[PDB]
Amino acid sequence: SMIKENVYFDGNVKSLGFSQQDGESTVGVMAPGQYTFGTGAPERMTVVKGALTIKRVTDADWVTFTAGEAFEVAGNSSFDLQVEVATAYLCEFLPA
Amino acid sequence: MIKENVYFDGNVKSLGFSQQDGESTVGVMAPGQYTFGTGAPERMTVVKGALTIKRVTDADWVTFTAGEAFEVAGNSSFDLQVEVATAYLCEFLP
Repeated sequence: SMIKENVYFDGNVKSLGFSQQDGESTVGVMAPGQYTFGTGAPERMTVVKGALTIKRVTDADWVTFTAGEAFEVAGNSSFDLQVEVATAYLCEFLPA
Repeated sequence: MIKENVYFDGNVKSLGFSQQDGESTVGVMAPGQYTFGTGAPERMTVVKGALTIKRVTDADWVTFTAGEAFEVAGNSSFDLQVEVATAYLCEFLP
């Protein structure tokens, strides 16, 4: 209700959605593995602990984002992630 | 791999995960006021939002905003006031 749990990829990605006055954000964990996700709205992912190695439509090569780094994903798109250690992240909509 | 825990009638939820340095958690606290106990000392980092806390050593409530971190003594307890839903990272100290 207040905090929405989502489970993806047979339990290898889990997230908690929460709302502030400007709307919803999510914090989640990805277990080691390789995943694909689609986007609706563009979004900003911040690595909280661990690292995400990603390939978006604009990336000629895979790019590793470590803790404290943030990347954006285009709207209505998709991207791949490689996870070598269980990694926590924050996911937000872009400012309007 | 990823252990979900739920507390306080759904007002606190956490996801526990292990790296080579051991276990860490990320979680969310919905607006409200909570008391938590500790075993090992803990380091809590505010990911988004803010936590206003009172530990045994705090004469007054202390507010930590996004990016800021605080430590809680081992084998202790502390109170939190949450005014907006707040995400946090919780780690062991050593």
